[PDB]
Amino acid sequence: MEKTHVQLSLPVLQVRDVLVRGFGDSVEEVLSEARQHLKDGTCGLVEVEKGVLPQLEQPYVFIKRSDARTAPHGHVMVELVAELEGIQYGRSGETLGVLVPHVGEIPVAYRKVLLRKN
Ligand SMILES: Nc1nc2ccccc2s1
Repeated sequence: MEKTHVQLSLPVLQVRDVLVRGFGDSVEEVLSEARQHLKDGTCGLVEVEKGVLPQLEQPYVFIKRSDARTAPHGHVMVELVAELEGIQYGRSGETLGVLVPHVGEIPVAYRKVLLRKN
């Protein structure tokens, strides 16, 4: 019954503020935990720049652009892709950022996305 996509506004966090630097210890766990935190409204987004990924914990969960024409209501369509030891689980478009737990850190912006569930 889950709609295929959900409109979400994610808090954008600076990497040095992030208290919990990843979702888990395996590709399957991080994707599971990321989806659960997205559903609970406890997921943040870190924009990737030089120095960011080495300050976060692998496996990484990225949100990547899933199409070119869909940005309904200002929300870019995205899907989840995990990465561990240079191997990616999924193929998609450009990375919008890396997902991390949000535990109350103050964001610098909010990023509107239309997220593909599964
Ligand atoms: N399987 C599911 N993944 C997600 C991701 C975001 C929101 C809800 C759900 S339910």
